[PDB]
Amino acid sequence: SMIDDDGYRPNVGIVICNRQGQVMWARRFGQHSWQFPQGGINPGESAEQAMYRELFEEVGLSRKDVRILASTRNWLRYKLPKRLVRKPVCIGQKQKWFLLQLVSGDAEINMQTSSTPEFDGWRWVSYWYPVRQVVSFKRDVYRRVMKEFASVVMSLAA
Ligand SMILES: [Mg+2]
Ligand SMILES: [Mg+2]
Repeated sequence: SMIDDDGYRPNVGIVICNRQGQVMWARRFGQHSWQFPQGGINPGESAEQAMYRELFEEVGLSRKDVRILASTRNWLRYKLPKRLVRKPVCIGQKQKWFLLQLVSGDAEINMQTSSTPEFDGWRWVSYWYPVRQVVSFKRDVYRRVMKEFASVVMSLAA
């Protein structure tokens, strides 16, 4: 997507949960680092539309396979380490986050449809596992996201 005048790229992130107090955790393509799905917002796209596009592209899912349970109100920002900053220059992402419950079967997820996948694949992890496990520069954002979505996911686990 197009970079704003502050160097931040508008971005959507996706936390997909089940009814067992678990969230979908995905392995970055060709790496041993893991994250939640995230993607850019195209010009003319709403955040929700961008979310469903990134859901289709890299998780293989339809609106019909999920239900939106929550979203974050404003932008959550992270800055890249100086080493990872590659005209115009992107220094980080400003993110809107969505909590989805997977209602279709696990077999509906397909992370291998792109010629260059974001992810190798995924597994279910315990709810709080992502906070300690994501790359450190995203940890502050992840902590806030997971805190905001906490009450909803724990209700399904009961
Ligand atoms: Mg992505
Ligand atoms: Mg993507």
